[PDB]
Amino acid sequence: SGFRKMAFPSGKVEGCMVQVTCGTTTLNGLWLDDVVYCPRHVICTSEDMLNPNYEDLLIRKSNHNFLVQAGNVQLRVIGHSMQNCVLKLKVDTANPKTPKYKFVRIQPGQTFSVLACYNGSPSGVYQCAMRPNFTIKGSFLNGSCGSVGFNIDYDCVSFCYMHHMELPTGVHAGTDLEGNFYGPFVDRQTAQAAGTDTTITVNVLAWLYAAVINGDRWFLNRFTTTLNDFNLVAMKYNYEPLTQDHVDILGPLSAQTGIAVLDMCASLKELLQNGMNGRTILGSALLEDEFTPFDVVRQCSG
Amino acid sequence: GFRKMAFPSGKVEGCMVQVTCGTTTLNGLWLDDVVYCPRHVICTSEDMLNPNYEDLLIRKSNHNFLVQAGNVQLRVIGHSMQNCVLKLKVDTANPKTPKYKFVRIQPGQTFSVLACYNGSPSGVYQCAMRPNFTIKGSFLNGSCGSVGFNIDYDCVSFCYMHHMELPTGVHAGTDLEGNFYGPFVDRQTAQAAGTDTTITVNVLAWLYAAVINGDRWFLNRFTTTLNDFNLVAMKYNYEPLTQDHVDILGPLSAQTGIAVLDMCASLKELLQNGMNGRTILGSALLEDEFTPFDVVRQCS
Ligand SMILES: *[C@@H](O)[C@H](C[C@@H]1CCNC1=O)NC(=O)[C@H](CC(C)C)NC(=O)OCC(C)(C)Sc1cccc(Cl)c1
Ligand SMILES: [Cl-]
Repeated sequence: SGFRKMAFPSGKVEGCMVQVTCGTTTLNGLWLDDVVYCPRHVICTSEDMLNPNYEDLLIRKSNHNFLVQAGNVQLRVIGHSMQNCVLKLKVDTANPKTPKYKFVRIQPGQTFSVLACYNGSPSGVYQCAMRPNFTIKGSFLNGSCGSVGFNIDYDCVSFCYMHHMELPTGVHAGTDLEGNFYGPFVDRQTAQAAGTDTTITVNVLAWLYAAVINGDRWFLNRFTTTLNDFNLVAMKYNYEPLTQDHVDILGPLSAQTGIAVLDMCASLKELLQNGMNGRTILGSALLEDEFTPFDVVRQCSG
Repeated sequence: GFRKMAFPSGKVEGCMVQVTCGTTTLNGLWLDDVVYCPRHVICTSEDMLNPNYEDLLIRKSNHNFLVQAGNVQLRVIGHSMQNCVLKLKVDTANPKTPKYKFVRIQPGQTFSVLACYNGSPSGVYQCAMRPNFTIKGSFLNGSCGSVGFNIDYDCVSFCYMHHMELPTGVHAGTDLEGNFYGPFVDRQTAQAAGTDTTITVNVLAWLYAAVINGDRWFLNRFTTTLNDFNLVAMKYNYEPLTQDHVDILGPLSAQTGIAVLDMCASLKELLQNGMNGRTILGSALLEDEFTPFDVVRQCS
């Protein structure tokens, strides 16, 4: 309670969604300036999906085999190339709705909004976290590939995710906008599985900071720890080790509360070793790990 | 395979503007040549405790209202009040005005909120109208005039405009006719809501969602009558389940092959026993802000 998963407003991304069709296979693409980005498996027949030779499938393709549409309006394709697992289709029209944007590759633990799309039309938007096993717990059906995940910083859309697949456990995997998968997955219809997931320590710490900011601070103790000692203990509880970047992005919440990051780690260490003893934090007996330090700032101070 | 999903907010973002009167700034909704916003923008500090709004509005001029759409000021050429909403007529029509209507939602229904500050969209999330006519939102200073909405076909149904926070941290507001949901009043006083209840038909929709996604540890072989379930529900401050609700659940029942009253039997067992360590769709608590329509749209 107090916090909810808040997505970024989706309008700037909605203005960039199109559909891309090869034969009868339609998925979503992202139209920025005069380039459309989409998953390369749009060019696959199901026979060639068991294990595709993408370079060879693409040699047989011409610009005029790709049907790109913004709604019902066709955008003529004038060039094509493959970059890793994404297709780049040059089109003859620069998207007038192109926002200021960048392509970023996010780290596990970071959150982003997903604009779920089908045949080029948005259905919904929600907030996802990249798990340490490089999956997301999304909500995706057939025809959703090419949907993108993004953050907005002032004027600028940072695109971080394009959707490609669903795994047996029901979680989802995909690439950055340079076509590089997050995690060890491949865009082939061969059996693959997500590694064992772990808890996102940096986000749990952000949540404890958030609890302190709201006056819920019984779990603070008078001790500290080294980063190494904490990481070795955390791993025993299936918690991710902290990086230096994690310590850095906790900086603003550390300053707001006056609680050093390593002192908060010592408090978390005691919670892990001793449990809640029947208590709650921000209403919950469970520790939340899908709010980043930035998400906390957004909702408390923003 | 299940998330709290909001409608895409682009059609509403194209309507948000900033409205300023004196030292007060909040958001307005610009449709055609009219901007809608909470009337308490005209309020001063020395009047917020018992504001005679009709009296305060007659003392204002069109030029006291600064409306800005981005870096562009819109000229106000007229103004009226409809209940707790101020209507500012401006000289230019919003070309981004979508197909739309104003609706009043019922408790238990859900909608998306576009939280805005200074006329700029900041975040989007899904909310439910609580049975006590509050909403559990995330709203800060300056968020007033933010709107809640649903989308059907290409039509945006506006149902909520944000006015206030209660001491318990929940929120209250009006429909776009300016009528509050609940017994709340747009004066600067601490106000409390009636006792809340849990939206039972929605908890059931969410249990069906957890089945669809393979969670079924909570199912059982028992069955219950509708009335006997409702007796237990009311004891735990759950809303009673109507036969219209049973019908509304049919698709989810058919899709899973679990009779509605069988799912009621599972919910009764959870209410009486608890979850006992276990979680459903990741939660330790029963979720009641997904409607049947919500769950279906997302599992279809
Ligand atoms: C978009 O094309 C689509 C999106 C999924 C369809 C249903 N929900 C989705 O998120 N993507 C695909 O269908 C994938 C296309 C391939 C990767 C080129 N196919 C896919 O997701 O298959 C999953 C694997 C890789 C075969 S692992 C697996 C094995 C057995 C059972 C399951 Cl559920 C997954
Ligand atoms: Cl939430």
